[PDB]
Amino acid sequence: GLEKTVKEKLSFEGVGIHTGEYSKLIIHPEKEGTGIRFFKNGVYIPARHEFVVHTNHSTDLGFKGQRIKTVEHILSVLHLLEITNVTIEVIGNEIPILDGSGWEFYEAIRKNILNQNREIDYFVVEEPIIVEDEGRLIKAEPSDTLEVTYEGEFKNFLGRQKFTFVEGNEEEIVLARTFAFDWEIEHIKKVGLGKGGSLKNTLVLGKDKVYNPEGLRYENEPVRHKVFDLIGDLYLLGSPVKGKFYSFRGGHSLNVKLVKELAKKQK
Ligand SMILES: O=C(NO)C1(COc2ccc(C#Cc3ccc(CN4CCOCC4)cc3)cc2)CCOCC1
Ligand SMILES: [Cl-]
Ligand SMILES: [Zn+2]
Ligand SMILES: [Zn+2]
Repeated sequence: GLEKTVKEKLSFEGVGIHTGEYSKLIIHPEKEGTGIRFFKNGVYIPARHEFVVHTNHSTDLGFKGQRIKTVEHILSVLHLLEITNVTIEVIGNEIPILDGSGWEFYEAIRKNILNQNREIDYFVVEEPIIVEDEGRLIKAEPSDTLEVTYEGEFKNFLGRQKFTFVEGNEEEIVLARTFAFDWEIEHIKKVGLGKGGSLKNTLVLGKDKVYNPEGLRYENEPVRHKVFDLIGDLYLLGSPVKGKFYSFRGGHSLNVKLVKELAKKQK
């Protein structure tokens, strides 16, 4: 496909899930070859794995003393739409969580795409690889299309569930919301996270209960969301990705470990 930017500046705002602070984004058009980067307080932070500073409960980037939490949702949307050149100006410390999904970003960006004059140079997975950490595993292998499967093994009523994204099915994962288990909320608060989490932006589940009165958007909403997160973390390779991925219980730490191993192997 062609490299793409946005036709005009696009703004989003609201509370961040971890900081609980209100922040604002401005997405700016950029020329061919710029890449995806964030901008905060005069500093450009490329959306690349070298700038990862934290991976527990979100993927966060930093450079030169400026940090931005929770980049994975906006990056997943840009990856799915194949937007390749843009500056995400952040006024605040975190990307707004909005409803917990990528929907509002997706709908707004998709209607504002500007095709550019060069083709995309994809990051093409060249050979099979497996990364592992304490029972969690991710496998990547060659594919002409981006294909991503996540399999979860939940310790509640959901049990085992799997979901596969393929190209053309972006609408199947951009509405799946971030989620949390009630027995884990004390830990996330104790480590200074989840300050913006509420039933308005998170699907909260108990051992047997669904807290949200509106219920699940899909019976497998959590694994759809985990696929969505992994697609965002894969964009830290610095180019849209062609490969087939399978994650068993992966999280941001393992997603970034895979990205760094793929990047080292091919560059
Ligand atoms: O989406 C992701 N990363 O991209 C992941 C974000 O982690 C998180 C996402 C959300 C949270 C949270 C929260 C939270 C939500 C609601 C209340 C309010 N209470 C609910 C119980 O009743 C009383 C009122 C209180 C707290 C915590 C962590 C990390 C990877 O796993 C998927 C989720
Ligand atoms: Cl932690
Ligand atoms: Zn933790
Ligand atoms: Zn997420």
